[PDB]
Amino acid sequence: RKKIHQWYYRADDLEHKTALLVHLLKQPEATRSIVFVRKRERVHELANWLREAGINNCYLEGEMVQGKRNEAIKRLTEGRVNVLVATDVAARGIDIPDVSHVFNFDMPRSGDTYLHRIGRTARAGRKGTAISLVEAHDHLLLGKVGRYIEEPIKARVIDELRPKTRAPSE
Amino acid sequence: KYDTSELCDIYQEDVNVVEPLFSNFGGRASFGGQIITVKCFEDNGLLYDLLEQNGRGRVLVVDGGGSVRRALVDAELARLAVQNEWEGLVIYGAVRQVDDLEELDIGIQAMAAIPVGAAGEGIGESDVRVNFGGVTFFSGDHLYADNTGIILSEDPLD
Amino acid sequence: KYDTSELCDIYQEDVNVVEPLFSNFGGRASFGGQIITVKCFEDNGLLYDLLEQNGRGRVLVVDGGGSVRRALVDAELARLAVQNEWEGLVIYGAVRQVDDLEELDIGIQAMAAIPVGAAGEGIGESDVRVNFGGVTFFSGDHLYADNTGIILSEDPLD
Amino acid sequence: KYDTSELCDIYQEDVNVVEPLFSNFGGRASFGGQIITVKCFEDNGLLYDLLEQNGRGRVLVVDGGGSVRRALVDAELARLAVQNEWEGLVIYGAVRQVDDLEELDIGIQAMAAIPVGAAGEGIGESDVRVNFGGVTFFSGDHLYADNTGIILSEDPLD
Repeated sequence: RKKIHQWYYRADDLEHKTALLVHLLKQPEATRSIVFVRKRERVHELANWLREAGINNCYLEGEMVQGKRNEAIKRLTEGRVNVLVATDVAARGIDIPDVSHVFNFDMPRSGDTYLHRIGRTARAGRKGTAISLVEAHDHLLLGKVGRYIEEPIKARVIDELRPKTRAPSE
Repeated sequence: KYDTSELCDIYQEDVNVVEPLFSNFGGRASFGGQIITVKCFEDNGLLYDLLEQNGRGRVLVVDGGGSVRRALVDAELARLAVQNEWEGLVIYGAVRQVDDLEELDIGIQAMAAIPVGAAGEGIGESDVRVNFGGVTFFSGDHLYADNTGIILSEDPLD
Repeated sequence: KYDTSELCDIYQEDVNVVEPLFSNFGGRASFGGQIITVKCFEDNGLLYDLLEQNGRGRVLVVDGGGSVRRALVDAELARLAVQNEWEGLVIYGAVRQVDDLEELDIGIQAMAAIPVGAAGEGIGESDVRVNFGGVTFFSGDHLYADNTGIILSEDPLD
Repeated sequence: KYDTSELCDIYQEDVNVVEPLFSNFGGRASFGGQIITVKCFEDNGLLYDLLEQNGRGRVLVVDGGGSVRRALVDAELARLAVQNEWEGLVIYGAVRQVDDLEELDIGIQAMAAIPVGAAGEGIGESDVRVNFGGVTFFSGDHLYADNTGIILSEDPLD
């Protein structure tokens, strides 16, 4: 069973957490990313948030009539776009190709969900990266998930963007 | 809104009938949809992930291992399902806070009530083949239920 | 108006009490009369035959093998019983379309609910001793039943 | 007044849960209080001596042996329970006159209904430890029950 690079960054603010992604998406490494979210509402915004930063991001949320769901998907497999934002439902029966990055903007309660999200990345061979961004309300959830899966997710820090409050209790 | 007897009368052997192990605990007398399946045991972290999503036209089918030690669904998690328009829930397990569940516009069938909640470690697997009541469920099957029983087919019906 | 618990107090040994295996499914909560017994299994050809006949003052006691894989009574068959004035039905077996049954002016006591109809072949036997729930039934015995339980005597009571 | 699921959330392990063998037959959906225990079998002489005393804030908990052949609580005796302001009754055994019991402002949890009444001789013990449903019971303890289930604790909750 597969194997992928996995990292996480803890965050203070929603605002921080979304600059973290912004920074992380503007990297040459980033190629075809999908970013998951939890709430319905947050798909629309985070998509805005992204352009402004200067990243064409396309947003796909689970009411969309299936035609739109294809017009969204087609832009991404076309270089036009390399960021898709969605929820777990919004992207259920879709295969997208040659993904390289999966992001958990919101953490899932279960490692089952987690595993399906990062299951998106390729298998082309060349080996994708799953990065979680954890707000302090997600900390437990990051641990519960880690234990679900074989092993924990190693922490990282972006030098410039840096957590100005302490790590949560346990 | 659905009649499982009339359906069996029509489809005959194109449906499979679950053994009479369950009863209604929700506010909707009957219901039906595409199934999504879960295998889990006295834990519901994953059921919160699934029911947080939109499920209009969908039923959550849960292999809870038949446990009546621990409630998988309680009012909180039922209000959350209702809010995301989930047709109904079929739980091979126990349910909880029955008086609150009956006043909700969702279909729930389950085996028994027990007041102790499940854990929330997130342990469980989803979209898996599961078995109970003499029927096998898998994601994409269609389930129809009323106060007479539960039936399931591969393809929609009417 | 039948109180099976009152009756037990009065006639004592002279009544036999059936095991707590059943539940009300029909429109009447209490009911009684002079039975006519039936032995069958996952078939109701015979039931259609007898209920096509008049039954004022009569209960149909059906030994269905205890099956809950196949329903012996659906709405049609019960509508049948009601237009022929039958006091009620006791089915050591399954019933069907419970929602429709609660509405019909007949007593129904059975064991469970399963969406599958019985077969219509007619394989069975009527007017014969049946036995179940710890009690023997012959045609011309008298039966009294309500929400609390079922009792049987050879003579009439009141 | 009582929601047993919330209580389990709050008190976690200070609470023992009874197995889901019971159901409500009385008018009160949920009830709770300090408990007196009684041990007997198919005889309720003790229950009469006991329910004559007053019992506001008290709950009677009966190891009836689990027998469902003879009913420990009929309408007569439930009334005498209401008269003396008793919170509710818990019977590991059978009750009677289900239709009368639901109209009565008390709580009643039991296993089944059977129209034969219990003897009255007086044989039994009270204020002894009793065991059923995987919970063990001493007088002086505290029980809270609703439609979902029954829970027990050493010290009073809230």
